[PDB]
Amino acid sequence: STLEIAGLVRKNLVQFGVGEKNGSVRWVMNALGVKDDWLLVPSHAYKFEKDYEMMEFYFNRGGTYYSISAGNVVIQSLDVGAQDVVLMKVPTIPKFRDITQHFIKKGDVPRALNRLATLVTTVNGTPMLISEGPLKMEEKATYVHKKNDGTTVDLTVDQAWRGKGEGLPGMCGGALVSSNQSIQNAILGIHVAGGNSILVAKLVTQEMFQNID
Ligand SMILES: *CC(=O)N[C@H](C(=O)N[C@@H](Cc1ccccc1)C(N)=O)C(C)C
Repeated sequence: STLEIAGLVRKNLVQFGVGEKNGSVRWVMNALGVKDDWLLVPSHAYKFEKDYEMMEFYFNRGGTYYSISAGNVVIQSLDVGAQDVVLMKVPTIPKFRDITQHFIKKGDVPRALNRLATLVTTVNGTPMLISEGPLKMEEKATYVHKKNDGTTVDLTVDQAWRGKGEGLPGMCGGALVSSNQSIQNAILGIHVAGGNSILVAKLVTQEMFQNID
């Protein structure tokens, strides 16, 4: 069921933020733990930050804020090319139950298309279940996002799910869960962009997780 997989996801979902070691943490979005001390994180969560010298990355896992210096982080790529979502290790993080196998197999991708799906996320504290779909897919495209005073955010994302939907900023980093019960309501990828009633998630497959250990 969708709920069952939403279940697994919620337990592994954390808030991701940036801040100085002894300063205010600025929560930017979500990150999803996948096993051990490894999480999936949209590169956009820190990629436009200015100062890496004194930037710690924060993860809120059960009301406690665990952290690691950007200078000390071990970051692993999911596949070749682009890199909009990476794998990050946070050695002091309370370990996640391995949900790697709930991730869709590359050859199963066509089974998620043209079905609805559910974006399982958080908006400051509050977890939500946002309906989307039916899902489309694009090898390459440039997508609209949120920032209203100096510069908007359009993102060229490769291998991306796109689903009609209405969301809110802060949703990025949440996981997309297929309603297709024949592929076990597989996690399809990570939400990376939301604008114009379209929701975009980078595809993340079971296979990409072979490159961590
Ligand atoms: C797509 C996305 O997540 N955008 C970010 C955003 O606007 N975040 C929220 C705050 C937040 C933090 C942690 C968990 C959920 C929500 C916000 N209204 O600033 C953006 C920072 C890229």
